[PDB]
Amino acid sequence: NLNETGRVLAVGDGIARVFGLNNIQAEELVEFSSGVKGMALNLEPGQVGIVLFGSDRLVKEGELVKRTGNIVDVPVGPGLLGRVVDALGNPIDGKGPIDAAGRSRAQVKAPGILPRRSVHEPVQTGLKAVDALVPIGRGQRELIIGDRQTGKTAVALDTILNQKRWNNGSDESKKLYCVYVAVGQKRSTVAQLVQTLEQHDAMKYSIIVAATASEAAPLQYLAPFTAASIGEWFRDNGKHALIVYDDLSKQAVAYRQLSLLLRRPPGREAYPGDVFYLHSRLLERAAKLSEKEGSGSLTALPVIETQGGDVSAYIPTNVISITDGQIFLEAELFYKGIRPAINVGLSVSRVGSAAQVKALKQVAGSLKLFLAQYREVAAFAQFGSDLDASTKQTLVRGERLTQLLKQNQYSPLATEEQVPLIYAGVNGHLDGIELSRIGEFESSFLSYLKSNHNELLTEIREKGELSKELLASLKSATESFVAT
Amino acid sequence: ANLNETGRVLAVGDGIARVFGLNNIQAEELVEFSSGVKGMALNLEPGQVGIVLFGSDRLVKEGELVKRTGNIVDVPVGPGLLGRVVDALGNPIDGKGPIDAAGRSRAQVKAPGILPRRSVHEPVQTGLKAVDALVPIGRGQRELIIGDRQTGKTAVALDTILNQKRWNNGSDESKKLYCVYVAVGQKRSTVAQLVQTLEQHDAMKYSIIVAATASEAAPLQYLAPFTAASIGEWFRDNGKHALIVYDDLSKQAVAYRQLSLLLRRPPGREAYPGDVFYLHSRLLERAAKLSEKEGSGSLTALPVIETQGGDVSAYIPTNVISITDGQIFLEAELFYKGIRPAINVGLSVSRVGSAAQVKALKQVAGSLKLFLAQYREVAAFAQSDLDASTKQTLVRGERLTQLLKQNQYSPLATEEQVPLIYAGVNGHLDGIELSRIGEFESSFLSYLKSNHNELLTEIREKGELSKELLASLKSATESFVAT
Amino acid sequence: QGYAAEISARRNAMDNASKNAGDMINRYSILYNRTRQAVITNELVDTITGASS
Amino acid sequence: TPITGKVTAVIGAIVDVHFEQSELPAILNALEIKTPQGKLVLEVAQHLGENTVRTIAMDGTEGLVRGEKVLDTGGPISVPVGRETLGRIINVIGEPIDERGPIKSKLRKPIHADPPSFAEQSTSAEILETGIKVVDLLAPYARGGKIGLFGGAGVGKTVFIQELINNIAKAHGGFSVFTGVGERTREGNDLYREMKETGVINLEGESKVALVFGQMNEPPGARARVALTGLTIAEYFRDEEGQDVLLFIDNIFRFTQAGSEVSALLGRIPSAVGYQPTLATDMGLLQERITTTKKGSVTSVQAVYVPADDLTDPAPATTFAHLDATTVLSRGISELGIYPAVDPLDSKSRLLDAAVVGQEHYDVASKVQETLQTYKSLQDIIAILGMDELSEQDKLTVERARKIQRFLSQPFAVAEVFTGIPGKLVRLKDTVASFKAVLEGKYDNIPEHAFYMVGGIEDVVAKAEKLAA
Ligand SMILES: Nc1ncnc2c1ncn2[C@@H]1O[C@H](COP(=O)(O)OP(=O)(O)NP(=O)(O)O)[C@@H](O)[C@H]1O
Ligand SMILES: Nc1ncnc2c1ncn2[C@@H]1O[C@H](COP(=O)(O)OP(=O)(O)NP(=O)(O)O)[C@@H](O)[C@H]1O
Ligand SMILES: Nc1ncnc2c1ncn2[C@@H]1O[C@H](COP(=O)(O)OP(=O)(O)NP(=O)(O)O)[C@@H](O)[C@H]1O
Ligand SMILES: [Mg+2]
Ligand SMILES: [Mg+2]
Ligand SMILES: [Mg+2]
Repeated sequence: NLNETGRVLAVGDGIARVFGLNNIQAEELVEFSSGVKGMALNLEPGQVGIVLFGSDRLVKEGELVKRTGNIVDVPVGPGLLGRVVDALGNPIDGKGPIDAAGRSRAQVKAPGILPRRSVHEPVQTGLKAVDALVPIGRGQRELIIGDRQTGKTAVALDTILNQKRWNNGSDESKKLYCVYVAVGQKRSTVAQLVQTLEQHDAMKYSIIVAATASEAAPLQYLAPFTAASIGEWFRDNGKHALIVYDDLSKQAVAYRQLSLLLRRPPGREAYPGDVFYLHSRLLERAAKLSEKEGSGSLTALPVIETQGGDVSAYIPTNVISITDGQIFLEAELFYKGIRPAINVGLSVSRVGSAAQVKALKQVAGSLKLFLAQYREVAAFAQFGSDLDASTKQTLVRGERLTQLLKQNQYSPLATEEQVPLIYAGVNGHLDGIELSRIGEFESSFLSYLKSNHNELLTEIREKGELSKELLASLKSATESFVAT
Repeated sequence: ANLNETGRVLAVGDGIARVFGLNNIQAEELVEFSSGVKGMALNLEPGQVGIVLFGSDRLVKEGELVKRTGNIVDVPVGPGLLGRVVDALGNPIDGKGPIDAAGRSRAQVKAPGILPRRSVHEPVQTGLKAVDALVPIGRGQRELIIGDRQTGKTAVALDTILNQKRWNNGSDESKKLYCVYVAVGQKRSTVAQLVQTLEQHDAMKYSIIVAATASEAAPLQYLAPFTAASIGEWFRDNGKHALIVYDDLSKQAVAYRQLSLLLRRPPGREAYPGDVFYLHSRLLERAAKLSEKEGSGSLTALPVIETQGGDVSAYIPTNVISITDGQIFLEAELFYKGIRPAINVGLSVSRVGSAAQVKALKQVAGSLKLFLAQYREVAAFAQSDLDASTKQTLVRGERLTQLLKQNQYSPLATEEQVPLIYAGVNGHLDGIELSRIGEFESSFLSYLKSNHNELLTEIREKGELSKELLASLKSATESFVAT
Repeated sequence: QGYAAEISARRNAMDNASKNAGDMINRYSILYNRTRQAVITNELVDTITGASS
Repeated sequence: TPITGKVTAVIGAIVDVHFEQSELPAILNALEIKTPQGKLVLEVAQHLGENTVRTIAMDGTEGLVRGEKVLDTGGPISVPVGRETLGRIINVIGEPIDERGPIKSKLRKPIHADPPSFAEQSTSAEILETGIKVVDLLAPYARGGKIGLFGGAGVGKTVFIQELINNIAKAHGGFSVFTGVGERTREGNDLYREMKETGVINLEGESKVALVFGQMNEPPGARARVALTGLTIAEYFRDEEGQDVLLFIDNIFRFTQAGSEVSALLGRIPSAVGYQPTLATDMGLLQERITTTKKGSVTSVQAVYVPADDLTDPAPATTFAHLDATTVLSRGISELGIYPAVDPLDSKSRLLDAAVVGQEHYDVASKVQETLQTYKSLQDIIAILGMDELSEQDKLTVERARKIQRFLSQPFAVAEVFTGIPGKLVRLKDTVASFKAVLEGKYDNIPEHAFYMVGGIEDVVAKAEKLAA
């Protein structure tokens, strides 16, 4: 009876060719006699190609292989909140069992053409540049892309942190549950991150799913998909979850390893022919669901690594064509003092001003285009050229608006804090202030409004819009502060 | 029909014979085919052995007999090879008859480990003004000669082998430096003409030529340097000192990639196989200076690499740069200008030489190295001001530049070098016309040879300068200038 | 006179600009050719790897 | 009463061995072959089926015959651990290669071990002062952290690593392990002598450092493993003796390179640029072991060869994520004579954070980088059109950047033979105050060359006043 069990014919590099198993489903889980788990990907006539989820030091030719009867799944539910698990959802933080409300498979269809509603609800990142220039919606998929060491994680992380403002309220639909996926990162690095999440009282609404550098390639491959299903519980049950795939560059590399060792004839740069589908089906699972489905949402921030600013590389090109917009980080900007190092020219959020707070939309009238006019203007300055009333006036303001968008790490701002500063920037009120003093203008203008004009902020945090009365009230409150 | 000492060819093609049998064969064992051509057992499998041919594929046919040797690829070594020219397998090709060998080392031999070695302290005096003052070579060292094509790479190796005429004539054994020239992928005509020069200068009597020329089976080119290494090693292993020149490794690595591709090894960077670094590293590791306990023998290697359009960033160049203890880089820009040796100062370094360079040169070339790496810098920034202070340094720079031009086949003894450097660094040439510096040299030599011969004698014997002797050259120079 | 002085400076300025601009062109062309050759090799490797199976 | 099999295939470093009956040796197990020299040790890499295993050999396979007798050792390659390794030089297979006889250790642990788990991680942020300006100011190293020195050929990795051994190992108090991977046998020798002559190793007293060598003269099997040997020794000290281990490796690139020489022979379809498909997972299994756990800490310095000066090459590219600080040495800089050839803009640390180094240090570091970046942004305009085409603002930022750049150079003690100047070690606070002052435009009236190859600010003034006369 070689139907439910088989025998290892050959074993190496985390791959096992197994005789028998004549009833096994494709993509079904298997236990080896030695303990180590694995996944059947190749149902060939003579044998079965199986990729292992552990070390192959303990598999031996002839060793028995048992079916599970199960396509790879994971534990899901609110029980995961505040925990750290592996690709298969085994708890790795050493805090005991996972409290599971059920089990989703690893590979799920995306919600189709029908069960959706257009994105319209802000994910507030607390990042002045993102929220103003590339605002992100519930159900949206925004790509964070850049070379190593450019602040890619730092952009996802400030966002996760910033959800503190609603996650401590009783209101559910306002809450945003965070799922962060470490793929190919070293363990000490993931440790250091949860150590931050704890310190900002942010772990309690986060789930960490991590398959790190040392782990078997199929674990790294699988981790984003399982993390997805974990996020989908929230989406499926009328809540909101944000998921961060950090990073898909590394996931594809793993997927290539599987394929090459399984001896699936490779494609471009040795990747599988369907390496685009790998990601495309994953990121299609992030969505805003329809009313008939309880309006829940999953929002994806996948991270991608480039080499030497080559956005034109193979896997970068794929994912850019998958997502709904990109945040582009540049080392050249990082070192000019611009942090987050966001390239405004290249950065977009296709959802646009449909998922941006109306107040912030109002104050950021033409700000993204304005900055384009600024960098066009500052291009002609290099020519050692003296300018006129129109060209000096704009060069001056853009240089200040740039500086205004600089932001420290782990320090996300509230919209009621953001709206004023932008208003002060775009409406001329900063144009005659020394550039080295724009940082000090921030916390001083904030301090000033918190005491004296605290009715102004409450009106913004609760009405989310700007009536002509608020605009006049703000106009005066700023002019007032300009002369201290 | 013995199938243990003997096999039948199954198939032959792409430089590989596939043979059935040879059951008792060793890995890397040499074989002999019906036709007389030889081969190496490279890979042994069930049912067949893959053999790399040391000749044309023509010479092997399916069905033919193949004979064991019971010999891992090896060569005749010893002192009887001095004055001979052999091929990669050690076959005599100068037409001078059977090679008088003391024995037979393997082609692949492991390099001495951490312990049997000692720091370089003895110099290989090239007789080249530029080299010996700036990038000095120690006995046991590996220094790389590298530059574009037609840039005098060979001339630096050659004038080194020539320069040993001085010591290999005397009795003193420890100071004798036997030479091994390895021609790999070069034209036959060139090598023959080169050997002509080595005889013309008598130098042939202490050197050994190993050649795998341009039209020879790739694996014979891949092998050459290694067997040449074996031969060079006999002197190291027995207490003497040998110099080995690999002209050039670039062509060897090319020969090597050929086999690898024909063998179906995955191509990598520039289509070279993954182990092309190992190819070179195992070789140059055999150049060593041995400890007291092992006779104190030294093998010195001068690999030649050919860059393309001066790009030192290429895969193979950086590989060999990362194996050697420095490189003398020869700039095509200087070579065309007339500045020969065309040493680029900034890009050249010896990593171990200083502690082995004769102390006499060391003193008179006070910061000469760091200086010429900076005159060259201020020179390009000169072409905004006719400045005063930097203007005199530029004249110093140009006089030292013109002073380091040297003819081919004209190597000088250390005692001739020291005063020449003294006259430049200490500014005795700054009053002289640019176009007269070459004439100054041999006239300044004439003067030292027929008057102040007593200073010249001293330098040779000491290897130093005393405070007394320093003030002696001071006077000698200044008198000459005004006449 | 200032005019005359400027035209003769602008000339000498452009003369070195052209000299450096032209010297850079040589180093970049050299880089180009490496990168061209490298693109042919790497595409050829993918195609050879693909056929290998 | 053991288990034997016969050699069925030899291809370079790969030996296929067949076993007669019911028990095949586990993957990673060491096997042995009698030679008239000693033993050739093989490691089981995979199971081919039909009772054959494929092994990587640990030494040259010259002379091996089909059908030769192979003996299972019943375990992986083992190495001497514990205090008994200090002052000895060790093989990849845990043999003494210093002619000082047996390394009589009490235990002999396997070189393959699972990396420390997630809960066993111990995250911290203490600055490891190096006394080297660029690092201390711009990319400070972390205690118990991992540190990579990236470099092309002959740009200064090893000298950098020798400087840190010289600067840090001497007075550390904990043990060190130096692993030579695929580098010059000569350099090994050179270092051995240094350890004796500085007293880190005493042949007849106490020793502070263990030595493990697998240089570029050994076969790929030896080079592919030698880092695990050095690593296993370091892990004992960290885990069992609770020590703060210093683990220097030069050069870690060579571990990956070696892996790729056998990869094809193990019958894997090659990945991008000819490398093994297992590149990153092989790197993880080694790299994730070199870590600080709860039981003890491991500060590590690792050289990283960058092939064909290409930083995007899979090998070095993959390594970056594994390091807490990277210092990237750049050929371009080295050819300007600026040593150490650190790229002050492409080197990075975790600890350049206003909380760890304090606001002032951070601020100086930022303004320095800004200034260096402006200059870089202009290199091309400066190159073609020269200094005269710049706005007087930039003219100033460039002139200052050019000083800072030189000020980032430092005579290393170990590089004395190439500078001609005695080495300088500069202290962090003295570094921070010095650059802060150059930023504050208090030294602009001073020539550039005064900033080149000196220590802290007091030597700049010194060189300036000397170069007046
Ligand atoms: N807004 C900011 N201001 C100042 N520093 C920052 C900011 N954001 C991030 N950084 C720092 O920049 C460095 C790199 O940011 P990080 O978020 O690690 O980018 P990354 O893309 O994850 N790098 P890697 O993961 O190695 O590819 C870290 O030292 C951060 O602390
Ligand atoms: N110091 C010198 N002065 C003048 N001519 C020289 C000098 N040295 C070498 N040459 C000549 O310049 C030519 C090229 O130099 P050569 O020594 O062949 O360098 P190479 O780099 O080996 N060239 P190739 O082997 O063809 O790539 C030869 O004809 C030499 O004889
Ligand atoms: N701190 C320094 N100061 C001055 N020169 C240096 C310094 N470090 C390295 N160099 C120069 O660079 C040469 C080689 O440096 P080295 O430390 O061997 O770099 P490497 O990258 O380890 N060598 P390789 O293994 O060939 O890549 C030395 O011989 C010096 O000429
Ligand atoms: Mg990151
Ligand atoms: Mg030549
Ligand atoms: Mg080195």
